[PDB]
Amino acid sequence: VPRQTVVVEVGGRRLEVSLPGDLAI
Amino acid sequence: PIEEEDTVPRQTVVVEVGGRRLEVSLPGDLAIGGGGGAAAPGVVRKKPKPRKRGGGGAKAASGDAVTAPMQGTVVKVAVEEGQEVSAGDLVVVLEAMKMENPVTAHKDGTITGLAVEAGAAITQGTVIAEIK
Amino acid sequence: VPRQTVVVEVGGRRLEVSLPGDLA
Amino acid sequence: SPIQTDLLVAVRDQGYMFITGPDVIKDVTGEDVTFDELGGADEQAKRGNIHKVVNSEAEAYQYVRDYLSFLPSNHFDNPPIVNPGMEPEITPHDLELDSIVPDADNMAYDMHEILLRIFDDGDVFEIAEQRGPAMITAFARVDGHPVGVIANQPMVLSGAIDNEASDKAASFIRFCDSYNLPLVFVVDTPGAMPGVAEEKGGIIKRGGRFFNAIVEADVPKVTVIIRKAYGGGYAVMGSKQLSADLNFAWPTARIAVIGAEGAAQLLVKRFPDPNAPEVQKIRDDFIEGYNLNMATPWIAAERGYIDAVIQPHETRLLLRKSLRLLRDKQNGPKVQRKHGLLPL
Amino acid sequence: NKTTAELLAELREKLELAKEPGGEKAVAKREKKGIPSARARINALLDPGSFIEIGALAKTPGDPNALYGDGVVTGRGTIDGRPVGVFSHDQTVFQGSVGEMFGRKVARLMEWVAMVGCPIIGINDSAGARIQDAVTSLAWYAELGRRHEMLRGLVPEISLIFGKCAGGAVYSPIQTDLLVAVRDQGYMFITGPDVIKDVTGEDVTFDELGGADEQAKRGNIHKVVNSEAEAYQYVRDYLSFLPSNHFDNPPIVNPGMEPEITPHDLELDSIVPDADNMAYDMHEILLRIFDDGDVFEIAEQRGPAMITAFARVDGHPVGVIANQPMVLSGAIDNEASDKAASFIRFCDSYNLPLVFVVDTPGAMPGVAEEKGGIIKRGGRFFNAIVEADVPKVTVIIRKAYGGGYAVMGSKQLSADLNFAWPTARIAVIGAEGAAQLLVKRFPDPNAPEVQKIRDDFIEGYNLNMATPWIAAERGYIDAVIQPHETRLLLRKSLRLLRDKQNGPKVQRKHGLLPL
Amino acid sequence: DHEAHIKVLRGEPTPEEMAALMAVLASAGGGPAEPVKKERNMWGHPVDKLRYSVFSWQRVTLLERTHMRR
Amino acid sequence: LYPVAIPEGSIEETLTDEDLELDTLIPDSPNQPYDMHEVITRILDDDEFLEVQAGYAGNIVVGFGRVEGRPVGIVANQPTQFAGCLDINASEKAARFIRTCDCFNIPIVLLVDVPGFLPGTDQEYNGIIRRGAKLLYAYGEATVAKVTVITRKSYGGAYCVMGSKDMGADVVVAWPTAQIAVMGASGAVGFVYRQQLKEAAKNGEDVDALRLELQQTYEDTLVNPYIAAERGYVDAVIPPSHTRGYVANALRLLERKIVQMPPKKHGNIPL
Amino acid sequence: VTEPSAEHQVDIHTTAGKLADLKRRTEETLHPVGEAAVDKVHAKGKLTARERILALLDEGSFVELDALAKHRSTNFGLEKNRPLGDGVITGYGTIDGRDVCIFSQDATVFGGSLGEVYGEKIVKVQELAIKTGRPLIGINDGAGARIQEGVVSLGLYSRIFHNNIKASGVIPQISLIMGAAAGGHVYSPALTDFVVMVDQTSQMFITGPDVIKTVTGEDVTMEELGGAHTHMAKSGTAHYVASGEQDAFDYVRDLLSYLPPNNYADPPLYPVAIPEGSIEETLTDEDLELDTLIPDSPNQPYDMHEVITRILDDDEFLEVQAGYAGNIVVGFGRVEGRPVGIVANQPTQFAGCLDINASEKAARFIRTCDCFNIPIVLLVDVPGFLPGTDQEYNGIIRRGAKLL
Ligand SMILES: CCC(=O)SCCNC(=O)CCNC(=O)[C@H](O)C(C)(C)COP(=O)(O)OP(=O)(O)OC[C@H]1O[C@@H](n2cnc3c(N)ncnc32)[C@H](O)[C@@H]1OP(=O)(O)O
Ligand SMILES: *C(=O)CCCC[C@@H]1SC[C@@H]2NC(=O)N[C@@H]21
Ligand SMILES: *C(=O)CCCC[C@@H]1SC[C@@H]2NC(=O)N[C@@H]21
Repeated sequence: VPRQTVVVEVGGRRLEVSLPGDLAI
Repeated sequence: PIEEEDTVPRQTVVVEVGGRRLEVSLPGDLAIGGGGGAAAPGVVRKKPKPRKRGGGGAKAASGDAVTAPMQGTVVKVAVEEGQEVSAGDLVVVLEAMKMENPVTAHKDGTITGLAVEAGAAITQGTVIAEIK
Repeated sequence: VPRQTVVVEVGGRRLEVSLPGDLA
Repeated sequence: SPIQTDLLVAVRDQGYMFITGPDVIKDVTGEDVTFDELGGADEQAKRGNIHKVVNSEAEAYQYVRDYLSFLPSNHFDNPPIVNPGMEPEITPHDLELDSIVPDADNMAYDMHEILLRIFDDGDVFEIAEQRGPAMITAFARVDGHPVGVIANQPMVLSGAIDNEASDKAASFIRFCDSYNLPLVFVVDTPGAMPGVAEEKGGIIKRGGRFFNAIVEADVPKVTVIIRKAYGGGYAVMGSKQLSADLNFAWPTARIAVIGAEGAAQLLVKRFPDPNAPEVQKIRDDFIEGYNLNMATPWIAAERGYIDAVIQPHETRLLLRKSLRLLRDKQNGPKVQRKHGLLPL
Repeated sequence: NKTTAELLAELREKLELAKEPGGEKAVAKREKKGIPSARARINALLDPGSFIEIGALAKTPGDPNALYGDGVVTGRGTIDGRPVGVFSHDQTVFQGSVGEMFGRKVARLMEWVAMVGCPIIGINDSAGARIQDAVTSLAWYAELGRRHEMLRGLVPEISLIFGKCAGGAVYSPIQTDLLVAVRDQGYMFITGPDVIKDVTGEDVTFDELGGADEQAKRGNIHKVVNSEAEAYQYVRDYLSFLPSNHFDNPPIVNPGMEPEITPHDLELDSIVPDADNMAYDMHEILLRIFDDGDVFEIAEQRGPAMITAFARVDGHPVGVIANQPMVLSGAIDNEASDKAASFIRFCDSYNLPLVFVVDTPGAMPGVAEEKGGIIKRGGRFFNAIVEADVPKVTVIIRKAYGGGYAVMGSKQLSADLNFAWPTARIAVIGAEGAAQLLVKRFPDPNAPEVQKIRDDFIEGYNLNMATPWIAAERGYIDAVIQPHETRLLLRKSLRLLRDKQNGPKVQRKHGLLPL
Repeated sequence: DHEAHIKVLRGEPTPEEMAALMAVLASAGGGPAEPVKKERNMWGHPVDKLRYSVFSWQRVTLLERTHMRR
Repeated sequence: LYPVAIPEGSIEETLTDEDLELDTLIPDSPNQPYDMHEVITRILDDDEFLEVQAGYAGNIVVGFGRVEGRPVGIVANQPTQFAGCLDINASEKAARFIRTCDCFNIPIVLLVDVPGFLPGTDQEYNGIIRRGAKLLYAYGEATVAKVTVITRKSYGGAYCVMGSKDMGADVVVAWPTAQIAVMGASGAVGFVYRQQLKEAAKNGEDVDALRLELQQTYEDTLVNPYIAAERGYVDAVIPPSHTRGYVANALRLLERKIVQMPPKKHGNIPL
Repeated sequence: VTEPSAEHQVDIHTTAGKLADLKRRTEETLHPVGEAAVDKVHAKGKLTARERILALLDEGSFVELDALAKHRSTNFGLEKNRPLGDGVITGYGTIDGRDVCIFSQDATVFGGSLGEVYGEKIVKVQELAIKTGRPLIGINDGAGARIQEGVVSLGLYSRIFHNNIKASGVIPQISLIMGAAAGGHVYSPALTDFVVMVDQTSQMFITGPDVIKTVTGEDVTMEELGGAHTHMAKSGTAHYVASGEQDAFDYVRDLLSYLPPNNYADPPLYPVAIPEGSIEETLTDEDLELDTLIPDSPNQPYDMHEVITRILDDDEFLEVQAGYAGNIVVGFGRVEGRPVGIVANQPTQFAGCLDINASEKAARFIRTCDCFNIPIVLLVDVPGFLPGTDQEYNGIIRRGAKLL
């Protein structure tokens, strides 16, 4: 399954958190 | 699994955070933040018991049998049926991985029903003799 | 709700992480 | 009142049981007896009146806690589920079972080597250990769900089912049925113990009670045969003909009416010249053929008396699968009535 | 193709053949041993001409040498006009060993009996393993053993031991409710003396290792007769007290005789001996407190200190558990306890009211009893008496001491109505036991001081403690009655208790016995 | 201290990446956080709709068992 | 239930002349039909028989009667129509009759002379499978007393449908003329001896004679009540005159069968 | 003496030797009649009975029973050929995490015909399924009874049919047809709840075309007589006609997803988000289209699938008997995760009029849903019953009362 991506900003930077599409948690 | 936490199932996932490749292990009951659904109506976690028989204090609880502690070959038999032996006396010597292991009497008494002879392959738990 | 503390192991070292308890 | 309860735990050298004391016995029958000989904890445990003997009251309490940890609170409730989902794949401990049965028949071995490996962990909680030591009745867990294990103990008296073993198994099976514990049979036995004392002690009626209990139980029943299953032993240790649900055998299994030796003497009582040389060779060849062709798992496998002949290391996960299939078993057509009758 | 008449004639000759499957060779051996055929036994048991045979033409599949019937005759008929299923071993076919069709026929008969709700009688003389297919014999031993559970507590099961039952053959009879054996002809044992000698070296004969009387004394056999005709008559008498199944009513025989006090009733006022230490025959009371002398005893030999029997009150069957002072002072021993427990459970299953006749000092003291398991057997007897749902009436004759009192239909153990004759003695222990407990405190048996003290204590104890009066005052018994009232009082009491409903009880899988 | 923790088996993230990862994971987590006890309501249960023979053992093992399980 | 004075003695001792007529009822030639009403009226009391749906699917006869005063439902194959073959209409007719009798506690007696199902593309297209399973379902579901009397033929799936022992028949008896087999001798030979018939074809032997010889052997060995009797599928092979006695005894004993199915809201009979 | 590796077998008198023997026998059960037969099946383009089971069930979940069974007949020289398993593979497993009991018939063993041990194995799994309250899946390919065995085959068929009747309405029963099912193999599928046939490679018929030709004179092929299309369009016996074996497995998995394991357990509910607000407030664009769906003139048809898809979740609708009696549409769907059974009139076929076939189709679908506690939604646009003398003569009254 295509990976899911999330855009986050911590302080003065922009990060992308990529996770497996079927992350069950 | 040795400790209580080792019993919890885990799933390992690959996470990229700012390019970095991280290899994150997640428990099956992670209550991170508001996440819940942990356990079940009657699920209890406890330290598992080792797959071993008790300990020395009950070396043979009314047990006359002498059992091979490991698989191997009986390379020597140091007793004969009807022989009296004392605790710590050598009973047999088993060769495993080309190393000798002595199996000794755990209690005082007469060797009865000796079941093995030199050169016989022996499996773990096999009854070598009964001390009565 | 109060904050919550998670413990994370990063290469064997323990690391605390405090988060808002309202994340969901 | 105590004898009506399900579990009696006595403290050694502190607990005794008897209807009549030694002084009154001396007055009436003149015979002389001590407290230990009459109703000592160990003596009562051997006789089967006491389920457990401990050295201290703290140990008794801990034994009680452990005993309850496998059980529900009543006939209707569910038991605790402990550590579900451990070791979901074959492990080296499972693989050790592939070479745990001695090569030479008639070589005794300890059944705990198998019991400690075919369940969730080493938490095999034995009950009534001193009674009929040829039989092990215990609690274990399969994927966290408690189960009652009835196993033969080849280490003691060849694993033959004697009077005390029969009664112990019968009572344990009825208790497990009452509290909805699935039953697991681990079979290595030549059957009933032959002898005049066994005959006079009620072997027939006790075997009948064991038959009755096994058939009466409504809980799931799974059998695993380790080596010998001869005659009455085969029948009572969860045979498919006595309403067992799933039956498995290790390739070391031997299913037959009687052992090769016994059949050999049954043959030799014809032309009975034990002093002749030829009869010895005839016996040896007969035994070889019997153990190659008759006392094996293959006849039962091909007739369907056993569901499958499995590799030993599959036992743990196979039990998990079988008991999961049998969670919601509903026993077949049964006529509700006051109660059943058992031989007593 | 053959004509219809030819087919019918062929069938007739085939059936005439199947009536003697083993042929002249085996018939000659059977007639030399001088034992009747299986069909002869069935026809002697059943009503004339009522037998309908099922599976007379069954054979082993794919076996060129199989013989019709496969070693068993199974069918149905009537005993005294009431339905019954019957099977009988035939030793002329494969020595009567258990084959596939043997087992299938018997299993189908058991299923038929469970379906119709009728008793089943099995005439056993040989059911050994089939040397050709011993594994099949094992499998079918197990199959029949399974099917007994359907019948346990549902319909009466009777076994007639007319031969040597050995090996796996014993597993089916032991499940049945009644076992009647012919004396020097029926045996029962797991292993034979030759095998016993081979394995353990002991020397033992058949009589020692499972003769009719030996097994009766051990409790595995309920009745020993001298002939098969006597066995059949015992079966008919036994069935005359019982319903066809768990649900139906039993026959009512001669209701309403002698509705007023009779000289036989008045003989009871003086039947108990004046002295306490004297024994007497409890049958002198059992033959007067019921409708007539039809007291049908079961397992006479097992525990001779206890009497288990059937009787009738106003034409209605009842079970009778009585103490026998004539034997071992009426003390309840291991065999007595188990006999009472088994009888109580059977009577409850078939809805027979229970009558307890109490004259007993209690459990028999002894190291032998302790080692034989007196505690669990007393526990089983407690459990059975309390589990029973049927009406319970107790009559105390002389002695009810300790556990004997508690277990012989005590009001505390759920008995419905309790009565005591004026000779009754209800106490924890007897006067002699209490006196010993008291005297052992003094230094020595210093006569005449010690003897005078013991005599005074015993006199006071028998006048004040071991009496019906404390129990009567506290309500432990419903009434102290003159002995001659017993028969009609039982009539009234059981007629009141006809439709007893027992509760509150929580329905569940089952109770648990001590085992 | 016997509880299962999150493990970063490989990699050495800095505090910023750790914070981002934990925030995202906490957001991903959800479901019943602290649910109330599930209310018992046996009204119209399927077991009650079945035809039972007057002498059926399922009247004990299925009907009574279902009604009494608690 | 009507009160009836049952004569005492055994079935043999209580045989009547009307019962003896059944001994010769069946024709000598298996290809020759007979009226099954002859059997029905000779086993029913006072020859009374209330037929249901007489003008429909004549290949099966269903109706009501009395045996010793007990009401009973007769389901019988009729050789005079389609050789007694089961078809869609017959299956549905008998199925609902059996279900009505089971609803109202009326035991059923089946009289079996059935060579199979009626071949036909029309049957297949109209649903002989789905609609013939209705009879199977009704019979298997019935818990009233169930008796089967096989007169001549019970072949194949028709055998399974018409009161087979394993489908729950309480009593099964077969007349000496019964013929219980997987199929007819001709098809059986043409299949089990394909090898030898093709060898004969190779060598030029008279296949049209070898086939008849083998068919005769097969008929003499297997087309009879005795193989089922050996397997226990037939409780007893009886003279035809014994039929009423056996039926009466079975119905008297099977008033209240202690039998049950698994609990359910209802069944899922094919429609 | 020493032996080359090819000939050596571990000493059978040892535990390792006995394990080796079990391995040899297990390997033999994979190709009970030789690898040539497996190759023939694959060349014909079909899956083996084992491959079918392994493809239907979850990976690694299959536990096989009676794998080493052999037949014990001696008639007509059968004893010379005793393949392992006797022609049927039986056991239990999981489908989407839920336990099921399964059997699959092997057409390479005596043509897949039923013998004594064959039937005994099937009876064993049927009893297990009834006892455990779990669905039973049967895969049917076989030439009726094994003729050499005799009436014992009929006895086993009777036992199997009786078990199907006992399980009717107690546990779901699904029958896949993946070959020529002849003789007695047709009746068990007819008694099971659902039937799935493969389009061109599966047939069902009681009597074969040869007998039909001999008796009636009609010429017909197996496909015409009992093909999947014949039993879908004409006899109304098949519930689904798959394009292939994988497609049939997919349909069976979807069917199981809507049904409970038994008649007293709770159904397989899905978690869904329920929008909060009134029904007026929570309207969607897809919902608004229903306001214009219906034509102005009453003579004009419309497709009822438009309503069905717009009211079911995710527009997913598993139709049943799609190619049969098109004037009524029956199938399974979910409403807020709850499985439901749809019964709807179809205006585009016969104006939506009820008739015999529609009545029977809808009636049995409703009775299945009720047996397994699945609520039903009826979409009604019906002008009456289809007029015609054929309807009356074929029993529109009697057979239409079934739906009622
Ligand atoms: C209830 C009573 C009944 O059902 S009577 C049984 C019905 N009789 C049938 O054979 C059904 C129709 N049979 C056939 O004509 C074909 O076998 C069908 C089913 C169409 C399959 O054809 P096809 O795939 O070409 O196979 P085939 O016949 O060429 O060869 C199949 C192999 O198996 C055998 N076989 C087949 N059916 C049976 C049977 N019922 N009993 C015993 N053996 C059977 C065939 O003889 C052949 O064996 P072989 O491989 O030639 O050694
Ligand atoms: C002759 O041997 C074959 C033709 C007759 C076959 C008959 S027709 C009616 C029955 N139904 C069937 O399938 N076979 C029987
Ligand atoms: C119009 O009303 C008369 C002809 C059409 C009648 C239609 S046909 C289908 C419906 N069924 C019925 O009886 N009338 C309706």
